[PDB]
Amino acid sequence: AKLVFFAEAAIIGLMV
Amino acid sequence: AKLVFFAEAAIIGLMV
Amino acid sequence: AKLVFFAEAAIIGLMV
Amino acid sequence: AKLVFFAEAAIIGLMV
Amino acid sequence: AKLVFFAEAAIIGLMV
Amino acid sequence: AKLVFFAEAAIIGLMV
Repeated sequence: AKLVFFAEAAIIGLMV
Repeated sequence: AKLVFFAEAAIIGLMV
Repeated sequence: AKLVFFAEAAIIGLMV
Repeated sequence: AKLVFFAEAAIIGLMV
Repeated sequence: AKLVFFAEAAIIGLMV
Repeated sequence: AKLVFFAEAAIIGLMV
């Protein structure tokens, strides 16, 4: 899957 | 701060 | 270069 | 925000 | 799991 | 080499 990163603090990597 | 990473999928980076 | 990430687990970041 | 990573060493993650 | 990152170029994140 | 990440914004990954 592709990994998409967000900064929300924490970093969240979510997948496709 | 340092980022500590975990995978559970979601990747989560938490700050120290 | 840009880093493109995938998860297969191993996370793999490839350079563009 | 979304996070974009670059490599040129050291990695840099920039927020969008 | 903990995620451990390596630069080998590519970035490889390996898990515990 | 191992990669360590820091956050202070922007993320920096430094090689060991």
